[PDB]
Amino acid sequence: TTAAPLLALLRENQDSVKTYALESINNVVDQLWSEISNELPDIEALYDDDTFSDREMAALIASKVYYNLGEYESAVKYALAAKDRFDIDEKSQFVETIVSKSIEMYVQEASKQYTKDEQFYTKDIIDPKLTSIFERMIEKCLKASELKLALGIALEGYRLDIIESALKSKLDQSTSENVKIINYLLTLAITTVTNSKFRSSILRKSFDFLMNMPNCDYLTLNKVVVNLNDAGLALQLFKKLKEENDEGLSAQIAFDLVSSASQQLLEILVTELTAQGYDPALLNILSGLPTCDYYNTFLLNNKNIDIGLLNKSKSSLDGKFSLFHTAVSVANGFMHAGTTDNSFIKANLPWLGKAQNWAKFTATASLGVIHKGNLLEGKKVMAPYLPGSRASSRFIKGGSLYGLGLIYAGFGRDTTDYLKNIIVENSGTSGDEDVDVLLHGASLGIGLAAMGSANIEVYEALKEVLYNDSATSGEAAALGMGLCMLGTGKPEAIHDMFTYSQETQHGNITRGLAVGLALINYGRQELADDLITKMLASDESLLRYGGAFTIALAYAGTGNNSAVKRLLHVAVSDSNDDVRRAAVIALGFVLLRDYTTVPRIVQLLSKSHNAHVRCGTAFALGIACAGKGLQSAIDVLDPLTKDPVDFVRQAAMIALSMILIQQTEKLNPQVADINKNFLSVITNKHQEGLAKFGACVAQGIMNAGGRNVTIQLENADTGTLDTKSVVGLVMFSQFWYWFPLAHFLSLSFTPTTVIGIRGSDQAIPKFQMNCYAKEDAFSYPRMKYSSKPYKVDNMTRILPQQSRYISFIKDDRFVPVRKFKGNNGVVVLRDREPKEPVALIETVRQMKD
Amino acid sequence: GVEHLLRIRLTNQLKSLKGLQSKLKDVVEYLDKVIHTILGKLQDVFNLNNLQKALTVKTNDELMVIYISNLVRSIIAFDDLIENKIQNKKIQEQRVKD
Amino acid sequence: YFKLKKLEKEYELLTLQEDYIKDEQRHLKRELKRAQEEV
Amino acid sequence: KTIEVTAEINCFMHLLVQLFLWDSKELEQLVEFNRKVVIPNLLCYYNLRSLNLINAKLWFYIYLSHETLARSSEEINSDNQNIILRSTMMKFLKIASLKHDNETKAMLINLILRDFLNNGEVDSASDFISKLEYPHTDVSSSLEARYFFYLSKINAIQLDYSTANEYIIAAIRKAPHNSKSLGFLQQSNKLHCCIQLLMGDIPELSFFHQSNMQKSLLPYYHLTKAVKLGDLKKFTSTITKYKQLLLKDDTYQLCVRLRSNVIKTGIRIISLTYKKISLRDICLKLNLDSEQTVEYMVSRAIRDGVIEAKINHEDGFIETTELLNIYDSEDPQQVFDERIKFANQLHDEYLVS
Amino acid sequence: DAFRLIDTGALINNLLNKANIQALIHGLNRHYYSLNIDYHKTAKETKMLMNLHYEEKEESNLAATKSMVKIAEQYSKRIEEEKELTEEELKTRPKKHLSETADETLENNIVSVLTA
Amino acid sequence: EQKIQETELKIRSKTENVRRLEAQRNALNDKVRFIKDELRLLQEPGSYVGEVIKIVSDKKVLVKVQPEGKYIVDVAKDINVKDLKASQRVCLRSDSYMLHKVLENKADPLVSLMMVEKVPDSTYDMVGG
Repeated sequence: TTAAPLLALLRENQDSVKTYALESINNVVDQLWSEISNELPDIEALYDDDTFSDREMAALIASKVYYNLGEYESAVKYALAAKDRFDIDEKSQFVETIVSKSIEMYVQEASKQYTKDEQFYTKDIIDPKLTSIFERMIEKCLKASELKLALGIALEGYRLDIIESALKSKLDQSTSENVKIINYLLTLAITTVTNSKFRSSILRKSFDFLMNMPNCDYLTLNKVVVNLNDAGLALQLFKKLKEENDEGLSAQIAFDLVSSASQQLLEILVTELTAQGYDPALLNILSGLPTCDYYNTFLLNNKNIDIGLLNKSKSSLDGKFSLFHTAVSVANGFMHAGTTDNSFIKANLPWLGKAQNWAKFTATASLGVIHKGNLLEGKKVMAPYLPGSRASSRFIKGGSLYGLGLIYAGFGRDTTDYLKNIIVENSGTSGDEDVDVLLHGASLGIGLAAMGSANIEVYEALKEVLYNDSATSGEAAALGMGLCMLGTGKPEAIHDMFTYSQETQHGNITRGLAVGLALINYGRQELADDLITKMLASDESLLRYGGAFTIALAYAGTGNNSAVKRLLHVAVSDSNDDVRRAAVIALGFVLLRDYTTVPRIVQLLSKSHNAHVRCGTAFALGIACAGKGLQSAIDVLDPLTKDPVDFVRQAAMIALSMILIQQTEKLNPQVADINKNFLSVITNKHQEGLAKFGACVAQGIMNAGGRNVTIQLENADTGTLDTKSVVGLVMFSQFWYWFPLAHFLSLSFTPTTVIGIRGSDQAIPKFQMNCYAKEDAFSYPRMKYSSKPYKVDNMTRILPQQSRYISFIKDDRFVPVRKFKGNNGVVVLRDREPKEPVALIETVRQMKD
Repeated sequence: GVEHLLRIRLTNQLKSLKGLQSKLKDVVEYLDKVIHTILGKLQDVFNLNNLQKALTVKTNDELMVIYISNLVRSIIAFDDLIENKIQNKKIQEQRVKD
Repeated sequence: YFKLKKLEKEYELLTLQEDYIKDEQRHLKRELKRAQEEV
Repeated sequence: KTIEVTAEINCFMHLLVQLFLWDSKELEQLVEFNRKVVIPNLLCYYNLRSLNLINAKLWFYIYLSHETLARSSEEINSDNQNIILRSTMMKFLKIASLKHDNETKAMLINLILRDFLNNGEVDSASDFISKLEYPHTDVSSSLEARYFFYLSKINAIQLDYSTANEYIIAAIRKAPHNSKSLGFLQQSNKLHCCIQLLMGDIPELSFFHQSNMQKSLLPYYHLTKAVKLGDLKKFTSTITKYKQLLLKDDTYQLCVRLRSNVIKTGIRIISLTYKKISLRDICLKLNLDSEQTVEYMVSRAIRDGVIEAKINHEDGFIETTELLNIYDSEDPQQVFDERIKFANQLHDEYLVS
Repeated sequence: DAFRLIDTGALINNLLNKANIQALIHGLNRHYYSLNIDYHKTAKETKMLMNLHYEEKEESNLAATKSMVKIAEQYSKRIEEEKELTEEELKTRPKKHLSETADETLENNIVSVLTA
Repeated sequence: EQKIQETELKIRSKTENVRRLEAQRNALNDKVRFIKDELRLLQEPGSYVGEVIKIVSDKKVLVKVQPEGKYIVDVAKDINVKDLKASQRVCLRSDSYMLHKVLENKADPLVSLMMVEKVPDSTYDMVGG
């Protein structure tokens, strides 16, 4: 129609006319808004005037008019200003949209205002009118009593004080409800908020809020202490564990903390235990001995290892390149990992007599992979072969120390010192390549043992090997300073290292200091930004390669957009063949948590020009999709496996195997072909040395640890990060001048195990367990929805998929005290009748005491 | 061997600007210290993209012609485009029969 | 509200992937020209 | 339950289509029931998906019979019915999205725009023009043609001949679906014929012979001849006889607007010519047009841009240039700029398909 | 090429193992093997090649001017190229050429416009 | 509530952008790769043409090459001995001396003024009566 009548009266210019035209105007603004728009100047003028009487109604109309144009922020200013005639406990479709826009606006001011001062929130200092709406929106959702909607908003508008109050008031112990809400908010804050300063604040508070309830969920409480990685958080927790003291629970908690936590963290945790005088039990756990021994006991019984596969593999190839000899020494170690059996190597000795220097060192270092899992029988086995004792070459004696450093990583306290005495000794001797190979293992070992704490004593020792400038040994020392100082480096250490790359004129020392520089910034995030630039600002190829690993490591875990943009950007815009391959490798580490997304980012790149790029995407998937069995990862890796370019075949074969470890025929139809393929390649002569290296080691992955391990970059037992594993794979992924360095895969094996542990017998039941996943769609390889009733036993192969449907039997002779929890990792029992065994076994810590 | 080792208007204008600018600075200095033809062809000659103005008359006629040539090329790209649309159209059609 | 956060991560990753494809095609047009000169 | 609610919606739509002229007896008698099915927020209730199983063309047919003072029969004299309906369609637009759900969006703007053209103003029109512009890949061939048909009428009033000329030509393209071989085609055709006359002249009716009835064709021939001869007397008579058509279209203004073009065309036909031009010869030509205003009409001509010439009235002779020679007037440059747009715009859409 | 002879106690100590190269070294003691070709050069060289390869900048102005002079002929041949081009597409009903043929013509006009 | 719906649109939009770009990306990518293969081929000394004189049952063949003298060469494993025959013309690598394809058989009286004329155009009506 027309609004021209209504507007005519507005121009008459008195109080009555203003009010009548206003109350008319409110009703049909929306349809006739066009006509009214021209009088919007009078309306705004009436706004901040009061020569009339219509102000709050004028602001109201103006909001409606602005709205219909498509100026939402403009309307929002006036909707607020309408004041008493605008209410958010009254909704129309109109109301919904400008409240939505008012929050956005509030979000914008809050992002800026947090960065500026991190207690902006402790007062109003932002627009009062906005703040008012904001508190009231929070109240609305919460009166209706759905707490996920209210908490979502409070996050978004970057203020902490609302989060605290909101949750607090509705914690009414039900107990089921308090626990579940808090567990949701924890998961949320980690995965979706990389505003690192904000995220920590929410984590420390959500921890104290759960802790204060009389009922807690102790699994969730461990997550958050690992993440913030504080001894101080640990201490508060444990004194709370003193008040409700149970030996079963307190023991479980220590079996969790020892694996996940860092070396230094572990160290202050023994100190605080010693000084609190609470449990001498727990301090032994904190030394790591119990968990590793329990796995040994498991791997010895459930091993399925075959030397006939290694035999077949060796006879399938022909020697003519020392790369094959490495391949089978290494596939053997991996296969026979943890089972303490050297069996193959014991069987075949004439080929050993052939082997070059590096190949000898590797053969020796294979014992280390097998004998990991013993921190007291680890040292013992290697004693007849050390420097000063028997051997047959000094390369063999050098690999003895490399293999010791493999094992005793994660509790290198003794071994670092022990190795240091060998470093200082052999710095004089460099006259023979026999000593360079000895001092080369020596440097690897020490770097590996001293990881996660940072001892400057080791750094200063490995550095004088650089000044003496020995060609093999300088590569191990350089990489070794990076391993030792990981995530705990000096700023000074960065600067000294950085200058020395430039100084060094041996290719290997230059290569090792590049990679060396990437490691030392692990977990820094934005704090590494200064060094990223510096590595890329060096116009050396080695240093630009080295820069890419530095983002992957620093920004690891939960992904960060800025970090992916920079890496993809180098990958596209740099044409250097090392550089493009390293920046693709690097995406997989960032993206370990969000692994679904990696086949799409790398989709393109896998079918993109230049083989180094294609190589880099194989690795990306291999690291990122390891253990999950992502169907999308495998589909991308299939073409690449029979690619012309030999090292592309190789890396795809390594990659396939890491994802599909402990996944079988029937579960996946595709793996039979894959295993066939691995085998066929060794046997044909038409493949080249690099392709068969890929193939041999790939068999070795699938069949690793007697078929009972998976490869993961975290624990299942807390579901929180595991450092060692991440670090292992980045050294593993490179082999190009790094022909012996395969061995770093020992640190990435995690056993796939659900075993029960008696609380006071420390033994494993053998009993029948129930399961609903279909067994015989699980099989013994080589040599789908479920709810159907089924059975499994104890001390048999628990697969990833299986673990979810298993349940402890409750009613023989034990109580399982906190029960099973729908993920891998042990659960401590506390016994009804320890004094008769059900069908226990003796563990290996009771074979060597 | 050189090539194996190793494997616009504005840049030239900026150089031009810097020379003139330097030349002025020199001339000021030179008067001060002291208390033809090349400079004289470097001012009037260019006063009238500047030179290219006078030429523009002739350029324009040929400029239509070379524009028409680019237009035929655009049509040609459309023609090639239509085939791509059909290729997609065929695939869809076969997938529906099946 | 929680949901949106999940979805924003997928959107962002994708957005970068799209810009990166655009850039790659640029290096290829360049590569083509260079390769014709070499042949 | 879910399946049953979707079914419920299909049954109301279906019922609503049936009770019209299309598939049932006379639309007016039936109107009240058709209106009961719309009205008490069952249309609202439909929001399972977007409106595209009921269409603007349909909402148009029910509402026009309800109210237009010629089918209603001055049933009421208020646009009370349309005001609620326009508001409700406006209310839909807010919650409508544009990016992937503009099936409902274009249809609602079509219904609202239509009502302004039926009875409203050319002032408020501007906002509705800007809102309208949304992809033309989402709406049917039938629906695209109607959207263009209304847009083109609106553009004519503002005197944007050119824009309407493009939309109309695109509108009536092919016929994979009906209302581009029916009555709707004839309505489009009349409006196209008018827009070309407005630009200058229409001198082709080849297409129109076959897609319009004889009754239309005669008035098309009479107009084109009047305008081509330049003769005002024939043109005026053409309006006079086909008064019923000009009224029918609801746009007697066209007659007023076109008549000015005819007198302008007459002055043009005999160009500028020789370097001095005799008064008498031009006077003769202007005498035809209007014969007691020779000097005024020629003055009006120059200011207007019909002609450009230079006059002395102390000699009473006319001086001119005669230009038939087309030197550059930014004319290559213009070609290039246009082509870069033409290639990119075309190029992107073709590539998506 | 670069080749050197083999040495014992080095190229077996460094790079089943290598049976082949092991019987080769206990045997002949010396035999040809190929050494890799690489380059190394400083940044100083690299910068100040690419301002030679002044001649290039001043040469670039001169070239633009003389190109506009020759354009009379270069015009006429693209006119011909196009006539062939269109005829070709007819006969088929080639397409590839035409596209390459279209791209090239676009590049040349961009250049013709830049000149003037 | 409005905000969640808007995020869902922008995703749907983005994927179509990915689909379009991906399709073009492939076309260019192929072209570089095509050109590289072509370059490997454009480095060659050519293949010599020869005539198989006779095949030996021990996997030699006796060839008279037209480029050179007469040679004993090693039969290819890409072709079988029943493709080869006496007086076959073959293409054999100058690189590897492997008979890679077979052309056609040759002769010499057929170009010494003896000749074939298939289906003649003479009829009995031609010189009729």
